[PDB]
Amino acid sequence: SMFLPPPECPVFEPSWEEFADPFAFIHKIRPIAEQTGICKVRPPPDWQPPFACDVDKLHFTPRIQRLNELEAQTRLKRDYTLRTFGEMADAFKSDYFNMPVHMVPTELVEKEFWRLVSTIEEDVTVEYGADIASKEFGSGFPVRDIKLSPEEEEYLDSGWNLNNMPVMEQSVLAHITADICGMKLPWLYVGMCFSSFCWHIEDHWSYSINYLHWGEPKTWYGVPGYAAEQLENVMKKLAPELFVSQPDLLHQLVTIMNPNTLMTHEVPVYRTNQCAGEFVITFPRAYHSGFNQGFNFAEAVNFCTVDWLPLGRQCVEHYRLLHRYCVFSHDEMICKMASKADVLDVVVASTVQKDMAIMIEDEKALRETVRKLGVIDSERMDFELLPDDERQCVKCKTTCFMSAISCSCKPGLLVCLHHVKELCSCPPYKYKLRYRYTLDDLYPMMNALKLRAE
Ligand SMILES: NC(=S)Nc1ccncc1
Ligand SMILES: [Cl-]
Ligand SMILES: [Mn+2]
Ligand SMILES: [Zn+2]
Ligand SMILES: [Zn+2]
Repeated sequence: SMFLPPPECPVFEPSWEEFADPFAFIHKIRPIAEQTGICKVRPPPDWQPPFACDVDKLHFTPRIQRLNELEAQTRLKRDYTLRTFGEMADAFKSDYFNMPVHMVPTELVEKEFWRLVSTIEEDVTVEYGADIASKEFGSGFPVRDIKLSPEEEEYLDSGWNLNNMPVMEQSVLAHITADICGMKLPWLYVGMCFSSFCWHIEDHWSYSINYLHWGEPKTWYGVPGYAAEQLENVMKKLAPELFVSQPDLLHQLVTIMNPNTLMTHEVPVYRTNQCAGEFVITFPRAYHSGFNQGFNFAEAVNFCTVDWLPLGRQCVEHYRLLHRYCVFSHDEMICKMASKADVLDVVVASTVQKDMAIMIEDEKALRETVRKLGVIDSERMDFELLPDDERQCVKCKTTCFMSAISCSCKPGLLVCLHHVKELCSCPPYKYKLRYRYTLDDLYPMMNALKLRAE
């Protein structure tokens, strides 16, 4: 009546057999889970990775958070130990409800969360931790350095050890040579009661997977990928400020918003409570948000399967229309894989080949168009050697790799081939087409992929 909880998302309990290969399992559940945006995965009962750490030696810098619906917050980019944060967090929850923490029902924290973010006369602020792994604070999973016990070595090479799943081969994001620490390295999250993550989708519409190591549960809301734009239209009406253009990736604006508001406007929404030892997985372009029930510790990582490759291209196109910055060049990643075709998995090779074929036909068309605009001079250019901030289209901010237009009039500036009219005022004959590969270089790269795929 005040808050009507959305229906529960799917929950999976795979056998040890199904659980063996994470990528095969995810592909199996995909037709179900992609209809709901998020899903939960319960490992087999004995799969229990050793969590061990000293609570006094792990230090981190707290972030502070105000809890107001529709208020703008910026995406992440004093000092507590894990012990002193835990003491703060438990005392906060205990004093808020005048109860012992394990007696506060999850139903009630959820109802209360949505009450307090909507009421203007309540200025509740909370603190939390969010960072990628480092020397002061490292993965909750076992890693190779210090001598390990025989049980830790069981879990060293697991696919569900989230340090590994970046650099596995059923994935496509791992052969990216370009550093993208923000995207392919695990993030660590220390929660407390009501600390919250705003509605968002992952960069390049990737998957993500989140493991709760220990502590009180984490409440999630998710929207399936097909409803992404309905959600965005609802957000535009109620909070147009979050949609003002922004000069950086470090400046994206996000917000808290009641799922009942979305459901009233006919957006499908699902929920779950994630408990300790459980995985939540999010699918491409699935919006999600949530909040912590109490003191806890989670670890999460982005990833990309072969299924995702077409969506990845559509995402970069969508960023161009929006003038949004990219994290990496998609075409650069495709060509890097093509150049390693002999050592690729064969299903990977087949799917890359299909994306490459589309890339090449689009590039052919674009080059013909700029030639008819009077750009005649051309020269090969190794785009992958340029720092990213040195090869963005002046107009749409896309990261160039296949080709760009330059002019000696504006040294160092580039436009992609969609924005040739936007570089400067000189006539086209003064312009130059800079290209990574000729069409003749490209067709044999694709053929190598076809042979590997048979
Ligand atoms: N505190 C947490 S688990 N935050 C996030 C951030 C982004 N996506 C999912 C969870
Ligand atoms: Cl408030
Ligand atoms: Mn996320
Ligand atoms: Zn452009
Ligand atoms: Zn010029």
